[PDB]
Amino acid sequence: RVLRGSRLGAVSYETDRNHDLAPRQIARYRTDNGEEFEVPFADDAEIPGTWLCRNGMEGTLIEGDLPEPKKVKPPRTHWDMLLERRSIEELEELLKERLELIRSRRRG
Amino acid sequence: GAMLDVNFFDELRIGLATAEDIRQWSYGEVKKPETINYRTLKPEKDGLFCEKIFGPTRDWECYCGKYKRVRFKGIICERCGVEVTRAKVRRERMGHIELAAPVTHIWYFKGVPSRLGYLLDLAPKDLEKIIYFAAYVITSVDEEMRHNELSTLEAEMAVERKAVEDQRDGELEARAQKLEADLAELEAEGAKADARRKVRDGGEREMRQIRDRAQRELDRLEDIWSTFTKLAPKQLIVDENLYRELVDRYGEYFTGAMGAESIQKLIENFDIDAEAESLRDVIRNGKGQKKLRALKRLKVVAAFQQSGNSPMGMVLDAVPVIPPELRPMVQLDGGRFATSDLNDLYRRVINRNNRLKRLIDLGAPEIIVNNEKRMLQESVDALFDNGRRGRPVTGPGNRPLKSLSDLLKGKQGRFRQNLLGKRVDYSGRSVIVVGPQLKLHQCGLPKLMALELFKPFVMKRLVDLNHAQNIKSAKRMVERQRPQVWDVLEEVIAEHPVLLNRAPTLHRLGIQAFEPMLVEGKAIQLHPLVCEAFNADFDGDQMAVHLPLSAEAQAEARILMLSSNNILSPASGRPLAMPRLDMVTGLYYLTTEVPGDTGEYQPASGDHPETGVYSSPAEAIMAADRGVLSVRAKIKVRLTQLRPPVEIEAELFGHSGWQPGDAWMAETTLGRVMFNELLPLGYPFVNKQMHKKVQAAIINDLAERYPMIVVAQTVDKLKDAGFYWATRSGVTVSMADVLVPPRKKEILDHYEERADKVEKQFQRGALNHDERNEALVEIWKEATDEVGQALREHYPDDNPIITIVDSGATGNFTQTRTLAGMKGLVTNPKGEFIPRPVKSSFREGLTVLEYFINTHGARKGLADTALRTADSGYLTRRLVDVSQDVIVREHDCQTERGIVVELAERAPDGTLIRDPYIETSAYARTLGTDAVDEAGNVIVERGQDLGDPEIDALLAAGITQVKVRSVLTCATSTGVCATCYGRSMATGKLVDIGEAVGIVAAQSIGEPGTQLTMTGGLPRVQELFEARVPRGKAPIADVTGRVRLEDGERFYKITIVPDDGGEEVVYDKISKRQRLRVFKRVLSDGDHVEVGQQLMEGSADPHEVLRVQGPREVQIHLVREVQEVYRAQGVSIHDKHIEVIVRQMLRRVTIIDSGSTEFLPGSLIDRAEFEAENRRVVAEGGEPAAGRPVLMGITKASLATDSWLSAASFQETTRVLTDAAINCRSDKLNGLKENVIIGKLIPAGTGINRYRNIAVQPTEEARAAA
Amino acid sequence: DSEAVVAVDAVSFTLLQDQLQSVLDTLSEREAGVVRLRFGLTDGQPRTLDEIGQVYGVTRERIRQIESKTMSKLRHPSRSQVLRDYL
DNA sequence: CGAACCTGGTCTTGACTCCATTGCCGGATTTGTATTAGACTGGCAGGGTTGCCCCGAAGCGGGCG
DNA sequence: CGCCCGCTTCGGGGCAACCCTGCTAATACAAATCCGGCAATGGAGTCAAGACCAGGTTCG
Ligand SMILES: [Mg+2]
Ligand SMILES: [Zn+2]
Ligand SMILES: [Zn+2]
Repeated sequence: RVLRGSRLGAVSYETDRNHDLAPRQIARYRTDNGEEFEVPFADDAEIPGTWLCRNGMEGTLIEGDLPEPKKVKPPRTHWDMLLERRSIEELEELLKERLELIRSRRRG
Repeated sequence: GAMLDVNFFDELRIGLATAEDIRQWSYGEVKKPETINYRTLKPEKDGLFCEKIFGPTRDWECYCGKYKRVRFKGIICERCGVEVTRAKVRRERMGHIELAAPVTHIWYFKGVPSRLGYLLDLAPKDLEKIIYFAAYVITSVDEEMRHNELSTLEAEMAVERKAVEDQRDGELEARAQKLEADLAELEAEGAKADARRKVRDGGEREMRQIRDRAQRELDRLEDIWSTFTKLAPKQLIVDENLYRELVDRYGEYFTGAMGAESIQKLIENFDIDAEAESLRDVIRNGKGQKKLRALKRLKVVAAFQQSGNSPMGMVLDAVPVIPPELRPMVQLDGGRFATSDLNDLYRRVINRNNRLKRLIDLGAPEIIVNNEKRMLQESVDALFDNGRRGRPVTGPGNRPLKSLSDLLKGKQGRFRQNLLGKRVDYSGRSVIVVGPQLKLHQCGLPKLMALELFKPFVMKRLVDLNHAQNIKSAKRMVERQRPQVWDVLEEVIAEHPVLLNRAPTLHRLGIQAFEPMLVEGKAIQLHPLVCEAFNADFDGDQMAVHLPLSAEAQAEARILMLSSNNILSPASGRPLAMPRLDMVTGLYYLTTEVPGDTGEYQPASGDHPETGVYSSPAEAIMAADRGVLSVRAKIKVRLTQLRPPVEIEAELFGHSGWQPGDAWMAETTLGRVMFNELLPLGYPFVNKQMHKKVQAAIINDLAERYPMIVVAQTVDKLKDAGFYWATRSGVTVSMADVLVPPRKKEILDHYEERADKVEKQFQRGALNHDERNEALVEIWKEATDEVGQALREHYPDDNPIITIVDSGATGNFTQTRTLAGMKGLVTNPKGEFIPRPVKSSFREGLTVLEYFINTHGARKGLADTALRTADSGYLTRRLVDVSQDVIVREHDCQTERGIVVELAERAPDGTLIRDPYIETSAYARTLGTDAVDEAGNVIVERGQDLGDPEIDALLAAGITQVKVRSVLTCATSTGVCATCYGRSMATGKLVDIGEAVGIVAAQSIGEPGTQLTMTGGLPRVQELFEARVPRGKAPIADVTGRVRLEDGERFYKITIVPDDGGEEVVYDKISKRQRLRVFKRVLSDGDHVEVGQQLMEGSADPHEVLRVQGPREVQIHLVREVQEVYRAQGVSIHDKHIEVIVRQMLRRVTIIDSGSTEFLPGSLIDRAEFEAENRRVVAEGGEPAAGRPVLMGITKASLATDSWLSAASFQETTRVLTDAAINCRSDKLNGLKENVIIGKLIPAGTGINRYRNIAVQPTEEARAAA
Repeated sequence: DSEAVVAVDAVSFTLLQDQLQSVLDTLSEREAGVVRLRFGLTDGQPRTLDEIGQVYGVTRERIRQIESKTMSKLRHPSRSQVLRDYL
């Protein structure tokens, strides 16, 4: 009849030692729209330049050590869906067709 | 301002939240609709359980597992991105969602009234077309640009309009030419004429089509031009084709949007203060419904104006996220997961947000965009309050999903379920059994139950004794029960009080504190004298045991809730430890006097002496243990240890007949001598036959004269003697002792022939069905009383059945009559009487049909009892809802106003007969005025407790009217003062400065509703407190003069001639169901009536007698009216409880004229606040508002509360909470309701600051001596 | 809640720490410091043989010998009946 | 009282030995994305039920010109 | 003797709450992720002897 469950999280029991801790660093991260966030890192820790801040947008490191900006590609354009299946000469034929069309529409 | 909440609370300010504050609260943006992996069962990044955002689940262990120590704390590992900490910050930390599109909060749109609708002054049924993307709305316009361009613009409008004219000119010309061609092709040939006319008709209908097509185009152009000229903000373009063909022209002159961003823009280009002054001018100059609507708008407009709020926060941009432990996904055994039904709504919101965001980043056509925006809006609406608009979103099998607002509202709402109760540790329950040998301040207790209750205590004590190395082997020994642990359990239970409670808790004595003691068995032994307080018969009713822990808790249990300290009623001062069912019969047998008995005194002396006296009661005991003396025989003892009565005592010894030394004789029985041995030494001899009423008077006398601990011992000794002589009383029931009256049968013959004549006359048809039924009812009631009379005279007094009744232990005479004799009338299931009736007794045995008739009333009574106890619980709820904030805070308000009491009116001869309802009214009161005896001395000075002897002195002095204080005239602002409350009904002394008299009054009124056996009952009481219009609504007078009395066609047409020159007040709608009031004789046409004389019989509304004869008269009326019902059920309630309740009704006043200081007419404000602001405002703004005293109902008084948290749990919790946030009304935490909810030490009893801050030190002399 | 605080285990672990400190203080100062720095019982971090021989200015071997001797000294049922009851 | 001697440990030294700890490559599986060419172009539980309040409209009366 | 609006009342509609009632199928491919097995170790521990005497114990 009795039923139990478990929140999947460890419950450890030590004392809240306020005095003796691992010493730590503080790194200032800045987002795009002039927002400052200071993140407590450890001493023995490399400080990453890029960061997802408390703001939720991307926040960079306040010293300009220049992480790599994009190094990526655009996914696929509608131009790419067109160009992978058509000819540029064909598109030129359609363009000159529509140009002569707006010609015949506009001045006679 | 303290979010870590360290114990110095004073206020609780609710406020509307800005989106800036929302993103200030959050520790990250959730942006993926994920919960947890299916496979590794760890939470996902950017999800609804994201440990980067919400926090770690493992105490001081990060997600990537780089750091796993508590020494690593307050750092964030660069890989996992998690602040390593304790894993209960996931209870506190919130997340947020930055939206792509604005959203309106639903509580400002779909309530009553619409807050957005008043703030914008638009129709809600048109605002819904705005925010749900059904209508565009102009949010701004450049008026001066149109104003200086508009002549040129209407010139090009004429150019536009002239083009359609040229079009129809060309079309009508070409069509006229084509019809001329049709005429030339019809007239050049030979044919039938009608076909040519139809070709003509075709041409004409074509040019008809031309001309009205042109006309319609011109209509469209003039309409769109009229719209452009009359263009203004807050204008709605419904059906959107006008908008779509409109904007392309002149779009540089206006902005018109659709949906929530348009609402945002309208709030942005908005002054509150210009429209504030505009509404002030309108209420300055308006009239009627226009100014009423202006007031209703000015309410919320000045609400936004006065506070530091902003209506910008009414629309929403960032949606917060509740911490995930409040909505957890706990697994069960086997991976069956248990979500919390909010996660589905959050997933809908995240999915629709990301879909909208991808649509915007792609570039999408308009319909899909507005569709996704409306879906997002409805998703946030379902997130906040599912089912508020349209159709509730359901899950599996069409069960609607619990929204976020559903946590607070309804049955399972957070406020009410917190207010309902909490299951507690250190408690237990069992079935109870009688404990008749035990002391009053005790309770027996099952040892295996107390072994579990007191387990940390016994573990500590057998750690102190060297029986275990630690607490762990101590706990194991407690499980293994090594028999020294019972001795240690005795030691720890010694002097440690426990609580006891029978559910339900009807009143204050439902919880009492007893000293436990370890008893064999497994049931809770209850002392028998508290069964009346608990209403606990031993038919299997269980009781719940609690246990105090702190020293303060042990003190409160030991001193307040102890058995010996709570003896009297809190309601009406009479005791509840009083002897009862068995021991009353025991003592009645023990003290009754029986002449014609063995060893009875005779004074007659032949050769013998009188041979009846006995020198000592010890000698009497010896001669009674030998079989000479019966106990109930009359003798003449010589007493040396008992106090003689006042006649004999004053006769012999004058100054003091002091029983420790004196010796005196009396003619009594042995039993009464042994009885007065139980009573204390100072008490005089009684020498009466102990009826229950006599014993009640005795115990009242003891409690009013002697200290309480004496009375507890006396009642215990009475219990022992009552049981010991209930044994020997010989009261048994044999069916040979249920004697029948012998001439019952001829009485049945008599009334049977009478009923036979009546029914035969009905069979003649001379009288109808109703009159013969009523005649049968009256004849059989006469026969019933005849049989009961014959039964009553037939029984001898030693018949045990009549002995129990005449003693007053239990049962009325009617139950004895229905045992032996005749049941009589059994009811209709409707409520009428069955005219048969039952002619037999239970000893005779009924018939099939008679028993079948009896079933109706039996089952109706059971169902009525269930309904009564439920509704009495509800009425007790409402009374606690009203009176929860009335405590004593001062000793004396020192007014001199106060009510008068009738107080033992005289005769027409002048003989002061005692008024029967003095004990409920005049006692336990303090005289605010003096009393003098025909300008003689002051008999009773100002402010005396008004108990029995001084009231007897007032009856001696012959005065009947005293101006006495009341809580109706207490002059304290915050509650009552003590002297106007008088004697506390249970202590017997003056009330303290911390008593919650409101809750005591509420329980004292609400308790006998079960005994209220029934419009003349509990709904009558309820509508009296709800102050509704009565069903027995009968008119009262307005001024003196004789009546214009008349009973016209089929109902009544009664008017009143005024004594002064005035109008006749016309009373039209009086049905013939009402009857003429009998008063002073029966009312007649031309009776000079009073001002408060009731015209008909019945019950007037109290509103009318308030409006005519003010507050004093309606108070005097309501007390008498409710007390009359409690008289009718034979339940004595002291009147000060009803005084407390009615005082809460008459707190607030209405406004009919505003004065000049922020007053709306018809507003209900407190009287004292009103009078104080008037005495401030008479200087510099001296327009006193015209206030009128108003009587508001108990629910209405509850809803007109002080704080939002004080209400919070009654009725439309949402509507309370929304304008609570709008007003930004801060709480001050002055009631006890809120301090209970937040768990603060409440300001009552032990809780106020006078007792909370007591400095404790020893006396310095004893400090030095020790 | 199977992952909730049993609340007798907390005070039992407290008493464990308390009498543990008592039994560790029954011995000499260097030995108790060795055991505390070895098992991290004074800070939470188990400092190894190099750190203990650093803080006492001695070899790893001497720390190993001292720790083995402390294990010999702890292994008395007289010393450890209360400790045996703790598990 | 001085030389002989076993044992308090105390600590060094080398020498060895086991073992995680990256690291690297190679393979396995696992998740995410794109792509399928005959035509095939607008549905549905809600449903009710009570009750109470609120506004709109109707009806009428009453004070005015 | 008519006018005009304001008061009053009925009536319907909307809203809060609550229960009843219902209650097509792959492929191609890349990219990521995992995991499996030697191979750099250097570090962390571990036998074993040996040298430091210092102080009680033995014989003279
Ligand atoms: Mg019972
Ligand atoms: Zn981590
Ligand atoms: Zn007072």
